Amino acid sequence: ASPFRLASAGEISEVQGILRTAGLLGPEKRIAYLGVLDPARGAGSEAEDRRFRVFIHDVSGARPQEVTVSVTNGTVISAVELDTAATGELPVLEEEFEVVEQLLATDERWLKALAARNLDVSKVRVAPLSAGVFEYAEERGRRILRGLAFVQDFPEDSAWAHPVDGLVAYVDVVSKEVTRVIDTGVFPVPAEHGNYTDPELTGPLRTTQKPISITQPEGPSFTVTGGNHIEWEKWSLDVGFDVREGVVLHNIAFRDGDRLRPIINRASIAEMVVPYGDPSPIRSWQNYFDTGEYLVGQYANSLELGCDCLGDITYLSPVISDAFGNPREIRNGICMHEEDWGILAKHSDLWSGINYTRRNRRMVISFFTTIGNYDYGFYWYLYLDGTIEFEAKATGVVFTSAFPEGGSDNISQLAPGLGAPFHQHIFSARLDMAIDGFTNRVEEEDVVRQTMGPGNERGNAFSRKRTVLTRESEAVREADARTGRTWIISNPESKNRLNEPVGYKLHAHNQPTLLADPGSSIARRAAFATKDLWVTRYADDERYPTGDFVNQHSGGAGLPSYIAQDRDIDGQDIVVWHTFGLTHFPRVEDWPIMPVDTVGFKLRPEGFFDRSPVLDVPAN
Amino acid sequence: ASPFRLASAGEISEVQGILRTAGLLGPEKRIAYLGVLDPARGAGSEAEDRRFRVFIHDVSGARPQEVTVSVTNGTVISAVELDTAATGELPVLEEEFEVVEQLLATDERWLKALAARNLDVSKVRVAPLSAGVFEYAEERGRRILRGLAFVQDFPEDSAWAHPVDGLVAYVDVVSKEVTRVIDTGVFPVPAEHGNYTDPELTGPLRTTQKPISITQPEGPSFTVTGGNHIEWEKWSLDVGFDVREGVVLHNIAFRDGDRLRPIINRASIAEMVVPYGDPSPIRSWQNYFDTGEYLVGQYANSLELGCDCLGDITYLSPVISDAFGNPREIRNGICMHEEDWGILAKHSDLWSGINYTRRNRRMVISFFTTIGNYDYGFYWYLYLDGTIEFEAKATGVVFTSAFPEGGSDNISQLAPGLGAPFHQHIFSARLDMAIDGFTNRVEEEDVVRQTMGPGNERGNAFSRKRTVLTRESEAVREADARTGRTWIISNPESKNRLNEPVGYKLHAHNQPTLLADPGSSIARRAAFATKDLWVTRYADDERYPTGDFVNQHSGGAGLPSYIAQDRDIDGQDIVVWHTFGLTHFPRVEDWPIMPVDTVGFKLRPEGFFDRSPVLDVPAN
Ligand SMILES: [Cu+2]
Ligand SMILES: [Cu+2]
Repeated sequence: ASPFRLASAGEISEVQGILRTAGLLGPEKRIAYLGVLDPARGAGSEAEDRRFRVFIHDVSGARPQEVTVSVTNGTVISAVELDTAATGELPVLEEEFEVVEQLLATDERWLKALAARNLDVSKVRVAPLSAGVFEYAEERGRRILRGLAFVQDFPEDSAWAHPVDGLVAYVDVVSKEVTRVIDTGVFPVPAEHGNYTDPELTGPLRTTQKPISITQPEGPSFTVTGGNHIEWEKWSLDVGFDVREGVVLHNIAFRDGDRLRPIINRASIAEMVVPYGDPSPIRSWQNYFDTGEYLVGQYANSLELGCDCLGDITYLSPVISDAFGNPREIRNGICMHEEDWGILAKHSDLWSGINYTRRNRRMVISFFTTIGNYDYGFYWYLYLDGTIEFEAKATGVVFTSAFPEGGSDNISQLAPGLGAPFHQHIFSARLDMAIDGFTNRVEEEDVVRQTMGPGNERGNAFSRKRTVLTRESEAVREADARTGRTWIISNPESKNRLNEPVGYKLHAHNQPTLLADPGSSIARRAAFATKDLWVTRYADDERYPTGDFVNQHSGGAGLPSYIAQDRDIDGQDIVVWHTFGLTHFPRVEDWPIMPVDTVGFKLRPEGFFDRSPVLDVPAN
Repeated sequence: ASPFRLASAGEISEVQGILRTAGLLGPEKRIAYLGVLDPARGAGSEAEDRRFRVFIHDVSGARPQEVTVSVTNGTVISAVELDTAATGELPVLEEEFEVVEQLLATDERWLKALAARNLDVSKVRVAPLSAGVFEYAEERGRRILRGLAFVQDFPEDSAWAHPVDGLVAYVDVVSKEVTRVIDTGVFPVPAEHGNYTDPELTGPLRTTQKPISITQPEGPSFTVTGGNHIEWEKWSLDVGFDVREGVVLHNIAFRDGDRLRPIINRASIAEMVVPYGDPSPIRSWQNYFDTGEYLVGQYANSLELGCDCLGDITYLSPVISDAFGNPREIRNGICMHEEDWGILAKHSDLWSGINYTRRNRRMVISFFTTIGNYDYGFYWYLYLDGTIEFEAKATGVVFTSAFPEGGSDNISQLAPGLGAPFHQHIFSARLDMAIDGFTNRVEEEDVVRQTMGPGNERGNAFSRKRTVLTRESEAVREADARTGRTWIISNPESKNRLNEPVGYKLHAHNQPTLLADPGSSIARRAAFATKDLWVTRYADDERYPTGDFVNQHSGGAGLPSYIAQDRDIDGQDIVVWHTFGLTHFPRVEDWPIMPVDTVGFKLRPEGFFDRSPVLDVPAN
């Protein structure tokens, strides 16, 4: 019954039928993106209109289309031809991954480059990398991927240990032509393998690790009804899944006594950018938007019990569409479990003689995705005390290059002759706020140091100041760790028993934002990543900080375009976009496969409750 | 056999015998501090000299003494009379806690102040607060505590809910005189109780939490030999305990193949300061050094299985001396266990077809201490991948005041009429570094942004720079979160297989440091807390960032005194002191007992290993 249920196999089939019947899905067509649309503001219209948005690629070269279907009434609502030279190409198709390698295996420039290196073309793998927008005027309106090559000594060899430097090719995947091959020169191919399952590398495995058994003999404290509605320790929410964004949290709310109080209307990681800081022309174009360009949801892993998720695990298996409109199930694609989280509260009082201790717990919702050499885990946590936290776990295999003779300022050496360019992984959290409802405002809170003098005779005083962000034109904010800067999202029309607005505080990690020059191409296309915090007025079509079609878009779409409307945000339906990420200078310990590193953010209540919300937690 | 074993009951008894026999411990004497001394640099002298340092208070008013004993040869090594007016008073004695309240219960100014408020003196509790050094010239050389009063309606009432504002008294605890009583005016006493076990406040307890069972059916993967020597997953260390510092880690080292490689010689939280930012003369003097002034080790909790520590717990029960030299055991004062820590490393490769997943684990060493209204957990974690992390968990009951009518800039309101002054909790980690041995150096590493131009034509390049700290006079460093500033501790004479110095990277949280005016008294006494990172040359007597006698010392001792020697630190036996802490603007949710908040730091290897050190972790 819930308009927020996961798409089913049946719904995607019905979308396939509707598109076919309408003549929109013939044999030369491909679904580049399919996803359910959220209900509009005001679901008072009884019975839901389950609508779906679709991007349809045309392999014969005709113009792509954006189509919206209503599977409830079984009709096409709208269909728009897209001009990709203006508004960006469609997301990369999975079936275009291999096209880059097979085209190059019969191009004479590529074979010439490999012959110069004594490389067997049947051992050379080519990574299908997104192209971006640079100084190649001929790439306008064309669907282009770029190729970087890695040698694979045998079918189970880790190709990342053998980068083929000085060589890159550009490929038109629709007309199937190799547009350019660039050969800046010969670099030795690093010969050491990086096979982390080879006993020569690993040595004998440890026998010292004894098991840890985490069980819940009575089962878990949460309940799933309606496929994806979660109730856990006063928390209530719906777990969605989008092939582009991955796991989406809807209707996050908290049962405060008898009233169900909204906190967040919709939470997602709406974009991901990985810019590389190597100035070598072989890689200076290299940036990936894994979310916008590749869609991280469609690369979700199946997570195995006792390996990926440990404990009493409840699984969800989301359904997505393949390139032809057939439903594809991602088995065990989402993990949900609760886990112990140490001491929640503790005091032993000298005067009353009472000793008090309570344990904390958190609810975990996670999925893991793989894009080429990179693996990323997305973790949402809910805590007993009302804290909401997001954590990204970055692992996998670092992207490699040759290590130049005589060193580099932008590459680190992991192995003889083997380099790993410097880069960042930068995320955009989109938080459609609904703190006790939709009348919200954002305040910037700074620590205030005070001077020794009258009224502060001992020089011990300090304070704070809050600055209300009133219009979008003033709501592009920078971190300031030195003054403890945080941001408070409050509802000015909902007060707690002390007559103050209820609120939640956003705690950032204050990592560096985008390091690229502000005149570069990537600063233009990843403009959200240049600032820590943006606030916009809610609007149905403003969904991604980079716009709808990120692939090969020239820049400026998304957030800097939304912000320019200078709308009123002081007590309105607002959206918070938080940029955060990792700056990765690769270390020897990241090789041949890298241990997890993390980054994220959290929100804690700030006078949302009338007292501590965990006074009713038992002792156990 | 280990010189690093915990002091036993027998050793403390023998110290009591030695002091008595030497005439140093008659009936008017009190042990204010007793602790084992670490071995000197160069333990090549066979058979250890177990030595103990003692501070002896004299209740009759004679000068205190610092005494060092050798329990191996059963002799006093040295005994120094202390001039406390010059070098600071001894740590607060536990038996002086109640003296402040009992003296005031018969002083006529105090009874007059209570009668004006209609308060029954038998219901008024008085907190024994350290005095600091301010503008009261008569306090020089005297042992003084300050008193703030809280009303307790019944023996099990939480007194913190009823602060008696506008009233403070100073008390000479040796001569047992009340030196001053100050009454700035009458504030209503907040009447709402804060009894978090009263069913009226809590409501009915939740019944929705089902159990989580964490067991190790084969027992734990670590082993304890010799009382306190830990071996776990290639880590090796000794767990010490000092009545002042609490848990101390010694000889942290890592088994890299067949060689045991040192990382840290000694790790401790060497000081703790809690400054208050309320300018009201009733509290503008209020700062506590819980470590230096009260000794947090002697207030360690006994931790209960399944409440404080959950899982297969191994306990240590350290032994300390009471005020008369009798051994006192802190039963279950230290918890040690391993716990699951999610994914360690993960990759699914498209080209080789290999899917790889490994779990992370961490070793936990923790104790919990209670000082008055505050409770703090100290957690040391060791990870499979060589990461070392420290985490402080702050909880307990906030320190309260009246909330003035018409508001405050330095106090937040938690309940009608109930205020909680702004304050910080600031820690000093002392890390006696030994990265592959004792020849170490510290580099400051900043991100370097690069300008669009020749050699960087696309404006994507970025880099880093490392600045070697060579003399102590240049080794007082500030955080800079904006440029990703970190610090690397390396051994310039120990290289990895890539011929680079082996190293460890210190990752700070970049929270604000001390906010008080730089001319204030607390900026003088807590000078370490004004900067993020200090590096000194090792010396046996430079142990605390505040000096040996913090109680009522006028300032400047410790780190600014050590730094002035301007010693050479480029490739030497060095010590790293990291300041970090929380700035606490209390929230309604912190009342009536506050959920844990955390802060800390971590160190990760930086080219210490020749590749990932967890290639040999099995699948399980
Ligand atoms: Cu990376
Ligand atoms: Cu606090």
